[PDB]
Amino acid sequence: TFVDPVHEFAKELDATNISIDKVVGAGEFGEVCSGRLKLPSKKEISVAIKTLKVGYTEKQRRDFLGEASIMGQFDHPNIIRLEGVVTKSKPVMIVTEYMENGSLDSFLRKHDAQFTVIQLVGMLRGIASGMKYLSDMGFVHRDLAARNILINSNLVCKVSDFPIRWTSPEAIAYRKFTSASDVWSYGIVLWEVMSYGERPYWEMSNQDVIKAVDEGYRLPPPMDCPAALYQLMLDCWQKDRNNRPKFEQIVSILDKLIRNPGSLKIITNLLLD
Repeated sequence: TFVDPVHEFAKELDATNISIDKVVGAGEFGEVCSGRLKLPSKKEISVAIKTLKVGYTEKQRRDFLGEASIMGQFDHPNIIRLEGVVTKSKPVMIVTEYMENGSLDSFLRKHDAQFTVIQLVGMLRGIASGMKYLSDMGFVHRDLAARNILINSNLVCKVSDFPIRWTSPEAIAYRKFTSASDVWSYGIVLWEVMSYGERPYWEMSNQDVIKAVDEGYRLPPPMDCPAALYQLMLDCWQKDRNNRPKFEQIVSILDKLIRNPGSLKIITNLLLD
């Protein structure tokens, strides 16, 4: 079980063991970079590093480290791993799993139509597995989107980041956030992946995204989308949250498609469903 919140769930790292190799850019609370971490066993691994800006407010420190207090509760191959934090020296740091290929949406946009359907299904299965664990822990993510999934050198996708286009109708209507609203979001991620990082609902007015979805309109099948995967999207997007599949069912559906890849050969403006 997830507990709503830092040293209970995060290792305090010795800064001597951290080296910075590359500055990536600015983040919400400070800089973002990558480098190397020397583990207690002397093994050296690549890591993502983010720092808290100099002259931070106490609120900024709390919100920054709050990420680590959440992330550190999870240990799963499809959830970004927290290596630890540095708080006893400044700048304050959060050190996480290095993901060579960055955010999934931007990665797929660079590779439009360049992966096999089985490669894409593997990415999607990883995301679903991570979400099955999060939901098993009672954690509702509320921001599940391809931009919040990171992808490593071997194309393994992992949930990271601990709005309207990704949010279920009931969560928009009255803030009813449940694991079933995360399943809705997963359906949107599924569309994002099969579309190679197209923006869900493009740049439709937010009011129109809300109204169209409420009226029963759904995102159309991506080009060359397997029927099985478009149906899975529609199932994730059921108006009645009780009729959406559970994450365990989504994982099982994708596993069957991986086991029977011939199934993917059956191929399927908003569409009224």
